[PDB]
Amino acid sequence: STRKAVIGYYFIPTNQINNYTETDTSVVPFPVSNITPAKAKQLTHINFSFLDINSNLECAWDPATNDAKARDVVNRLTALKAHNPSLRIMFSIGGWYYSNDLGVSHANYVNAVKTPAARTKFAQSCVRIMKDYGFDGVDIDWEYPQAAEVDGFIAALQEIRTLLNQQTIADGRQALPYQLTIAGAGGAFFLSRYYSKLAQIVAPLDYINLMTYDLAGPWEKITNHQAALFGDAAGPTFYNALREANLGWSWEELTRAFPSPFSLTVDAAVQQHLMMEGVPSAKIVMGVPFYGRAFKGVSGGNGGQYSSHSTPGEDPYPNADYWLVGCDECVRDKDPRIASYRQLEQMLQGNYGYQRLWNDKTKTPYLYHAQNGLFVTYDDAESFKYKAKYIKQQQLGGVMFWHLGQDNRNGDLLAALDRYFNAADYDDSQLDMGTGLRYTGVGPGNLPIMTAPAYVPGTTYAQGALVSYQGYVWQTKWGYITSAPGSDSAWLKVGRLA
Ligand SMILES: C#CCO[C@@H]1[C@@H](C)[C@H](OC(=O)NCCCCNC(=N)NC(=O)NC)[C@@H](C)C(=O)O[C@H](CC)[C@@](C)(O)[C@@H]2OC(C)(C)O[C@H]([C@@H]2C)[C@H](C)C[C@@]1(C)O
Ligand SMILES: C#CCO[C@@H]1[C@@H](C)[C@H](OC(=O)NCCCCNC(=N)NC(=O)NC)[C@@H](C)C(=O)O[C@H](CC)[C@@](C)(O)[C@@H]2OC(C)(C)O[C@H]([C@@H]2C)[C@H](C)C[C@@]1(C)O
Repeated sequence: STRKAVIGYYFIPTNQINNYTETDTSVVPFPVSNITPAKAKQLTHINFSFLDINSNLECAWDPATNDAKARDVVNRLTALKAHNPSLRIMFSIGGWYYSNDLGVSHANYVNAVKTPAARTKFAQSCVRIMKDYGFDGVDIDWEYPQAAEVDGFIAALQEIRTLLNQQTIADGRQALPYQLTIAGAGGAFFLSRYYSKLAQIVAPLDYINLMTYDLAGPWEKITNHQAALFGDAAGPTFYNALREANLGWSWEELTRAFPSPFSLTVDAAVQQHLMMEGVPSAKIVMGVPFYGRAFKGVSGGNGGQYSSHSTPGEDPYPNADYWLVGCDECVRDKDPRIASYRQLEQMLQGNYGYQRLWNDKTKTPYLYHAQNGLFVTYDDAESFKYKAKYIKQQQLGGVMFWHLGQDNRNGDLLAALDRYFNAADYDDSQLDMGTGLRYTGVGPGNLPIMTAPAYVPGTTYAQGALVSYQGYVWQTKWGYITSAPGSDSAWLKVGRLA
């Protein structure tokens, strides 16, 4: 009955704000008017990226942003609401540049959540900003708080929530309540910084936006798909860092939740969230990329997949060699490692040597240039079907993507998602998800339905025996056990009843 969310990030730089225009694709490639009325129906939210946090621990614009020009750009967005019953113009604070451990503004994020006084100051400053420009909510895309600074981050979220609720009340917005989201890590290494406190992080949120992409890059030893749905046994595996999180669980409970090594996939990140108690599927949103990640130096043999590579990982890109054959955006934006789906469809469609291939295990596409040893991992309307099925099957809240300004001018990626959830003509029940590797981890938040003979006191239970008791199914870790299930360390809760 309820609609899957469709959360589209929207980026525009400070300099394109201050020289903003609707008619010069040289000064502004993707201006607001680019977003049709029919497109504005297709999105539930639009995250206007990015604001930041200045030395005073307040939410702010880039010091050299011009207010009037900044203001005009937002009303144009908020205007879109006329076309859509449900649209929210969120604003997003953070991004990688501002908030990474060695980003420009990093310390501000640390100090803004460090104390009650600061959290008060900062949270007020978020809402103050939200109303003062017409925004329908707040997104916090801090990549990422670390253990000591997670508690404060939590508190910050709680504070903002309360202030959003006060404002929802004040403006009589029960029809469309001011919302709070974050962009969350989509991979175990980064997710392990706050994993143990995930239920508290999610509680004050309408959604957690899983950045289930950028899971491969130049930093890796080996080329890999950046947003594989399921795992390919030919591909690389990784250490499950979540088995070392401060959870206080037993060896069995850890082993059962965190297989290691494992495949770094979308399914993996989602199940990892589901495994925690108090994290409802409905709040979990699957990110997907509207860009492609490009590698060079790939030895052939297997489509450029899982190969050693010569892609620099420095920031910024350290030279003037734009090797990504026939990507103008890469020249103008000065980085060949990232390309929009717009620019990718060109590259392929053109006369270029690129070969679009398909991995039937990961259900993702990838471009292979055999002449120049190039490999590109990305998503398209074809992979989006399998990701759309998963969202349904697993009963997630919907989809997020980065970003809208990297879809084409028609907007067929956006339209393809909207189709897979909504459009009544569309169907995907026969769609084969394949024999890709699933994350099989089980935790206390995603216990499978099971049955077993009822436990009987006085009975001696061997290693492995299963019984039913007080609503749950239990399993003996060793034998022979006579204690009541749950009363000592010999029992493992493996499933639930009825
Ligand atoms: C998203 C992102 C990463 O940040 C970019 C910037 C870092 C770009 O990175 C990029 O697009 N990488 C894609 C992978 C995504 C992994 N994180 C992620 N998906 N997060 C997420 O979904 N959050 C919701 C790069 C191409 C770039 O343009 O960087 C130039 C230098 C080449 C900057 C550093 O000068 C850059 O210039 C512009 C283009 C004007 O953008 C600003 C920034 C100052 C901006 C502050 C950062 C910015 C949005 O582009
Ligand atoms: C390569 C390399 C060495 O560089 C490292 C840094 C580059 C790490 O090095 C590395 O590749 N290690 C072997 C990888 C196997 C596991 N696989 C894996 N972790 N995959 C994964 O997380 N997918 C999303 C990389 C995994 C990393 O975490 O890079 C992130 C972006 C994904 C950075 C670029 O944001 C990174 O973030 C932190 C962790 C804060 O550190 C800095 C840097 C800003 C730092 C400059 C980079 C630095 C030292 O960790």
